[PDB]
Amino acid sequence: GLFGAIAGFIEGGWQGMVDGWYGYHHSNDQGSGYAADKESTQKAFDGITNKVNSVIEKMNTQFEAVGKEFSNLERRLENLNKKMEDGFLDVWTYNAELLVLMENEHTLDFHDSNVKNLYDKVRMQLRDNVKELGNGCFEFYHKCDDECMNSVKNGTYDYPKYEEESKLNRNE
Amino acid sequence: GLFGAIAGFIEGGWQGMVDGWYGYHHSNDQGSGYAADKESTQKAFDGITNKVNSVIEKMNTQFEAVGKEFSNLERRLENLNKKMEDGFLDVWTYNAELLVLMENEHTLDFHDSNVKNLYDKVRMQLRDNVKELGNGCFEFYHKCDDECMNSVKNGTYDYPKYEEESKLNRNE
Amino acid sequence: GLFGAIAGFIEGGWQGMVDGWYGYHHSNDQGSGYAADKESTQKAFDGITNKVNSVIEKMNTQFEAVGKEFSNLERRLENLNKKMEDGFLDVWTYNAELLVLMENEHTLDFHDSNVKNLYDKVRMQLRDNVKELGNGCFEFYHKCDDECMNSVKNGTYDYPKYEEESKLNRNE
Amino acid sequence: PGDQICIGYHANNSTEKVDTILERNVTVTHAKDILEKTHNGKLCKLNGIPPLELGDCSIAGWLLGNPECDRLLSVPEWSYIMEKENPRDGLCYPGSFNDYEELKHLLSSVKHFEKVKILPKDRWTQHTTTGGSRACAVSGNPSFFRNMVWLTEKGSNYPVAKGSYNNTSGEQMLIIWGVHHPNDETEQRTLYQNVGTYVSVGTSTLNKRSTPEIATRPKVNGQGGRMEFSWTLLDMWDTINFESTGNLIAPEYGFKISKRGSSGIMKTEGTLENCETKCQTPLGAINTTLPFHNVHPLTIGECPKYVKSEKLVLATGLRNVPQ
Amino acid sequence: PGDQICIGYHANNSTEKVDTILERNVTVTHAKDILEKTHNGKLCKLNGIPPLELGDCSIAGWLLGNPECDRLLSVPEWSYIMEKENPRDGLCYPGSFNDYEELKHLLSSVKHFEKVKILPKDRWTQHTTTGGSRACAVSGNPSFFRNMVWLTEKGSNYPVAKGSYNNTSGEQMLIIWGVHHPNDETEQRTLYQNVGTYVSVGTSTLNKRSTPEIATRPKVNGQGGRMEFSWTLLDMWDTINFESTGNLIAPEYGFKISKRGSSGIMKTEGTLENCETKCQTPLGAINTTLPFHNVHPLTIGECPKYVKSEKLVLATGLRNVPQ
Amino acid sequence: PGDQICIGYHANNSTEKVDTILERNVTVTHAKDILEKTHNGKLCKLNGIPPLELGDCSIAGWLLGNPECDRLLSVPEWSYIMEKENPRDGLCYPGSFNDYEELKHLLSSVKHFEKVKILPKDRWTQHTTTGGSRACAVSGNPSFFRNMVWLTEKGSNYPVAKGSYNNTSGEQMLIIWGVHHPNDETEQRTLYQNVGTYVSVGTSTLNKRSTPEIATRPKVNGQGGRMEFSWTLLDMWDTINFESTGNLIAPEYGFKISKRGSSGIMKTEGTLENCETKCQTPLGAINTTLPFHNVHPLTIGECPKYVKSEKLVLATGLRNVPQ
Ligand SMILES: *[C@@H]1O[C@H](CO)[C@@H](O[C@@H]2O[C@H](CO)[C@@H](O)[C@H](O)[C@H]2NC(C)=O)[C@H](O)[C@H]1NC(C)=O
Ligand SMILES: *[C@@H]1O[C@H](CO)[C@@H](O[C@@H]2O[C@H](CO)[C@@H](O)[C@H](O)[C@H]2NC(C)=O)[C@H](O)[C@H]1NC(C)=O
Ligand SMILES: *[C@@H]1O[C@H](CO)[C@@H](O[C@@H]2O[C@H](CO)[C@@H](O)[C@H](O)[C@H]2NC(C)=O)[C@H](O)[C@H]1NC(C)=O
Ligand SMILES: *[C@@H]1O[C@H](CO)[C@@H](O)[C@H](O)[C@H]1NC(C)=O
Ligand SMILES: *[C@@H]1O[C@H](CO)[C@@H](O)[C@H](O)[C@H]1NC(C)=O
Ligand SMILES: *[C@@H]1O[C@H](CO)[C@@H](O)[C@H](O)[C@H]1NC(C)=O
Ligand SMILES: *[C@@H]1O[C@H](CO)[C@@H](O)[C@H](O)[C@H]1NC(C)=O
Ligand SMILES: *[C@@H]1O[C@H](CO)[C@@H](O)[C@H](O)[C@H]1NC(C)=O
Ligand SMILES: *[C@@H]1O[C@H](CO)[C@@H](O)[C@H](O)[C@H]1NC(C)=O
Repeated sequence: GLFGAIAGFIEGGWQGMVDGWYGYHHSNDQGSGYAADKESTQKAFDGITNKVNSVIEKMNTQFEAVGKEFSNLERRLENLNKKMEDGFLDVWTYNAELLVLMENEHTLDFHDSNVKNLYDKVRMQLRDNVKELGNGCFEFYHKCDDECMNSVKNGTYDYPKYEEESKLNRNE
Repeated sequence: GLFGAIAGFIEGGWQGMVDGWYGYHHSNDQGSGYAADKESTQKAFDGITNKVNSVIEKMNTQFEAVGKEFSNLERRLENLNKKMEDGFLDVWTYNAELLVLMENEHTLDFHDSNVKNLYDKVRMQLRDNVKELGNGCFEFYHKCDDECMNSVKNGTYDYPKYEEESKLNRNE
Repeated sequence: GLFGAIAGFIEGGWQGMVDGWYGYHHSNDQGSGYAADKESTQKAFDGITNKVNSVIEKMNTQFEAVGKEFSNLERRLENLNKKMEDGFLDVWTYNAELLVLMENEHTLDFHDSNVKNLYDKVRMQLRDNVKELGNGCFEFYHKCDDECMNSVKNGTYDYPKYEEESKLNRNE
Repeated sequence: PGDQICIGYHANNSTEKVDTILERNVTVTHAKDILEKTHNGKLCKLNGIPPLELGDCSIAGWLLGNPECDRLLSVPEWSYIMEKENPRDGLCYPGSFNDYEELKHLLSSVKHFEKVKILPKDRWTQHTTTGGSRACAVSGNPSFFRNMVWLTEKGSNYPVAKGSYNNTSGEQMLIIWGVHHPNDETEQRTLYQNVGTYVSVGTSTLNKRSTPEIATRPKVNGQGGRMEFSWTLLDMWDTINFESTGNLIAPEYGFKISKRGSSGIMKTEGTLENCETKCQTPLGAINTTLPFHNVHPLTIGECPKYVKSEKLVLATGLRNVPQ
Repeated sequence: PGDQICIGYHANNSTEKVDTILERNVTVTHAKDILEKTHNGKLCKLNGIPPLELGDCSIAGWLLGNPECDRLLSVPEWSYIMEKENPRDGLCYPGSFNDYEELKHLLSSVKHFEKVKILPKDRWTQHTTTGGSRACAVSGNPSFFRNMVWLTEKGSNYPVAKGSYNNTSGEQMLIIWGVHHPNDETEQRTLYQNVGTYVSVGTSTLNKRSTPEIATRPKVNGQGGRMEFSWTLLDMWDTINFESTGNLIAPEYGFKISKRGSSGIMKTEGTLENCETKCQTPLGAINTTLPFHNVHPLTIGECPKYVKSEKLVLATGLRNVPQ
Repeated sequence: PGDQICIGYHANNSTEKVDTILERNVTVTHAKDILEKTHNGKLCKLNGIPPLELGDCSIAGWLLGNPECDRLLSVPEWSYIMEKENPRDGLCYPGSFNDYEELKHLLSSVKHFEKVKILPKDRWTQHTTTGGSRACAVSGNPSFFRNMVWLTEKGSNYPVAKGSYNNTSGEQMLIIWGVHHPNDETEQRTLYQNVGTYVSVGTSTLNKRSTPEIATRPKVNGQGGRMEFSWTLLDMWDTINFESTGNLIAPEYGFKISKRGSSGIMKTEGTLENCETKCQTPLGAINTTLPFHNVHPLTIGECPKYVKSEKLVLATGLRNVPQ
């Protein structure tokens, strides 16, 4: 994928994450579990919804075939009519089939970007308070309880709060 | 955005940067201020200019309606003519409206990429001589005067020159 | 480029790498040399091949001009025929020329992404066992012989194996 | 080993495939098929309004009043017209219908007629009006098109035949007339007495004349002779004038366009069923919310847009990646 | 806390909106509207060349020389032709104009005529040429189409009428002629003396004959009779030959095509104003550098390309993000 | 300084250029030109089947049997027809050909005829059949179209001329006939004896009559008279009937459509060469695996798709970046 996250450095998807497209699996003393990222899933949902309305609405004034008849002395006109209606049919077939191929490519890359962006958001917040394992996971240099995990997930992780504790653990 | 910089890890735009699309705000002992990145702004300007000429030039041989008339015994031919001219009108409307939606998407992502690329360029040059704060800013581990700032901005920052001083400050 | 690797942080291409699109130049005690990355080159090759078949196959039912004749009392019909055939000709010219411009843009960015993804793959595997020089190169903090280089290249570099040796060298 | 947080993405048991530019046959978590491919196989009412089912009749057989088409003598408003590829019952007395396709085209914007007796038969007091043909036989006897009048000699006389109608109906009115081209002179004399005759039709805009043509032709339905029919749409307040020394097939009626709108003729061998629809095709009716369909290009009603495609599926979810 | 460098991007007070695929109504720092939506509401000269303003005349009224159209007897070169939807002054003597639309189509490539006296009236020494009609009355007196000659009986005689013209003008030449179809035999005899007449026209490629049609028709402009006009484009060095025993409406003139080029007929009720333009539409003139417009599909001159869109705005700047 | 691994990409000596959206004239390592721009400059056999080369003949000259076109009296199956823009040898006796373009259109689906003697000349026992014209002179003597029969007076008599043919050939059959329009009455009397004649043609669906037209016309090939030709496609098992008191130009032959298929008429002044092709254009033959071409829009055979483009090159490799 263009952004290198899906089927990339994050090797596989999570069957156990049922309530969204992107999210978290945490692991600490209290236990473990999956949780969807609400903000990024909804933003992706709004975009994709808009895309599927936009593709649909652009082909609302497509060419429509009208049934006409022609006599045996009107073969050139009949052929002209046939060429014209078939001509537009091929134009709109091409249009519909290409828009879909192109938008499918972009949709898959959009999702890939959203995962990568979510990873970078979490990474740029944790800094050197964690180890980056390279598989989409971060290992904490300080104990991160359930309320600490939720600050990571909702984007309010307090780096200065854990700086000194992490620094000590990482050094010794 | 696809590249995660604009309205992303760099949360907001700068009203105070008036002479370009992308650039710098520095802060040191001598003072502070905004400056556009000249190279990246011009490269974006050349691309966008080319895009707006390219979209315009591709619809130079669009279909043009010719005024014809038909008698009351030529209703099938009149309808054929009407269907044909309306048919091409809808094709070119679709073409013009879709090209614009698609190219607008790409333009916004292109700008996003250019910001991200500029950030990474600066980052990959400063290395561990700075702290990455996560908001688009780097905090120096050594004093960086006005002439030092300009070496960062024009891409000739001297990492080996500051290595030892930074190393000491970062450790103690 | 959109992904910032080609003509980007990796400043130039390698004339000396002849057997693929992307790859490695290593340098150690045993010597030096170029090697293509087989997996990423083949995946890019499959994609590009599919793209060139897809563009070709979408214009298989293009409009075809049929030679008709018209009398001097059939000028409106002749003009209608001319407008129709010329109309479709311009539609397919536009279609062919735009698809190519758009797909060329994407192809170049796809290659750029593939290089960047390959760089990040290697980076996320070596971690702090290496120095990131900023030019597409990694400098090892431990001796990396020919068999060590090949583990990097085929994606089975053993970080825990070199952790302690690297850690010591990086510190002193 | 310490505490961990991991970033990841959804996977499910989906087998949905999509194509992209770089890669075909891609499994995705969620997908939206945008192509309707199915129909009910039935001809239906369109918004509660039944089509006009011609049966074995052609448009010409209907409007002329071919006696095999009597069920169609008075018809209610329709949503579309069903006609067979090769209807048996058209011109029972053989001949032609000038600008027939143009007439059929007119019908695609017409949803109802009121048949108006514009030239009552009883008013032809100087000519015989009872004439028919074994070509249009009914119950083993010579008959004729119901909407038409065959003017012939009376008392070995055919005086100049003149009829006139002012369109005061309130709408444009379809009117049809014909000229008889006999097989031989014995046919000419015994029917019309006069030789070297003509048929003349005139409105404010139409001026049309025919001289009949006596010629030996292959028998069609037993007849060497031919009837050539023409038509016009007479404007409101315009007058049509007929004039003939022989060979005129006069209308008794006119078809006032009583309802206008988007309609059409559908070519089909099938029959109307007790079903309702918003979109009808020659293969059957479509009931879908999908934007595209591939059923048939020729549709009537509020229809999806037609494409030739076998498949149109948009990825909505992400790539579905094995656990 | 140490010294800092920050990477960022432009924001301004822009309220410009664009649409994209994933998101509509996006504010951007800079944008380029590529759709022209305005016109001056005026009919104008096109590159300094005025249109031909027909006024209340039709193309037919002009070329025949309907006496109500006398201002058009000699006209200079034009850039386009303005005609009303339903001009009052066309065929003042009622009838028809064969291949009239084809004639109008020819005009879209013609920018000037030279009217040439090809068959001087004075040369019809054996026929009367002064005949007119109250249908074409001028100052309460019978008159006639200025470009045409009504040949009638002289001394109770109508000998064979023959006229011939060799196109030596240097260009193709439009020529028009007509046949009179009278209301009755009294009209036939008093005008032409002969009965069972014909009109014959022949060039190297055209061979056209009419026999006149006497029929009772509704009065149009007071006349039951009709004049059926035809036309041809006579090639350089080709000869046209006229021949008639009665009912011929002869041209006195031919219209040599003196200038060719991209032109057209614009349907409008409006009038020419003292303004100049490079692109004219029926709603008014366009003056723009923009590539697209949505004013009207039917334009003349160097025009932008027409689309149905209400809006076409290209993002040029970036997303405009609140401080 | 320690051991190093570097990530990089291919560069070569390529000078291949492509255009993109953001940037034109981009050098890439590898590229695929998808536009065929070359042809062999020759007219060729199409799949081993030669075209029909009309030479100086028109389609009409061929089918009528203009004596200058005798090499075409019996022709084998063709792949396409080559005709010159302005062939010299068409209607040697001057006139016209009704629905000529429609006939030419029919030919684009026909690949072979069998010429069938449907109305042997010897069977016109009551009329002279030897008549010709200096307009169709052969070796300084009056001759005539080979496929046609000029019926004239015999023993100062022209009795009613009747001929009939039942299409039992197994296929649709092209049949042509004509009517002679003389210059003067002396021509009418000396050829046909009768005055006020007609030509009548009838099948089950066609009913066509002409009365000949005597008129002074400019001489074409020395003749003031004209022959007006018409045609029909007679259905299998249908009968054509001819009937005339004078002026009939009868066919002796019919052209049974013996082979159907995708074909066409190519306008060219060139001549067939000993070469083979799968795709032919008026400029020459194309031999390519490329999907598009810009040679000529009018092609015959298995052809690439035509576009107006000067260039269509797809990037396949990456940007080619200086060492
Ligand atoms: C045919 O009938 C009409 C209606 O009675 C006649 O009378 C007028 O025709 C005009 C035509 O536009 C109508 O709008 C009016 O309803 C009528 N006016 C008046 C004052 O009565 C018409 O003249 C008749 N035609 C002929 C030839 O007699
Ligand atoms: C009509 O006028 C022309 C011009 O005077 C006649 O003469 C020749 O016609 C050819 C036709 O292509 C012209 O190109 C030449 O200018 C003329 N040639 C010579 C030698 O004078 C033409 O013959 C006339 N037509 C008739 C029937 O008399
Ligand atoms: C013309 O010839 C045919 C063939 O001999 C005649 O006979 C029948 O015509 C039908 C028409 O559809 C053919 O299918 C058959 O081959 C024939 N049937 C039989 C039983 O012989 C046809 O009648 C002839 N036409 C005329 C007017 O005589
Ligand atoms: C984020 O999560 C924490 C931890 O559960 C919660 O207490 C807090 O209210 C949240 N803050 C925001 C800004 O949403
Ligand atoms: C870059 O900036 C420095 C600092 O102002 C200046 O002295 C130098 O000339 C510049 N060098 C280049 C390569 O542009
Ligand atoms: C990768 O490379 C190493 C070093 O040459 C080799 O021994 C090994 O077989 C390879 N392993 C895989 C998984 O391909
Ligand atoms: C697509 O891929 C599936 C497995 O994902 C494979 O079984 C199948 O052959 C492919 N389907 C088609 C119709 O090409
Ligand atoms: C677009 O967004 C603006 C605010 O940015 C909002 O006020 C407005 O309702 C929207 N405009 C339209 C026409 O949809
Ligand atoms: C394209 O660029 C080349 C150098 O890469 C330059 O020499 C040339 O002028 C350009 N070619 C064209 C035809 O624009």
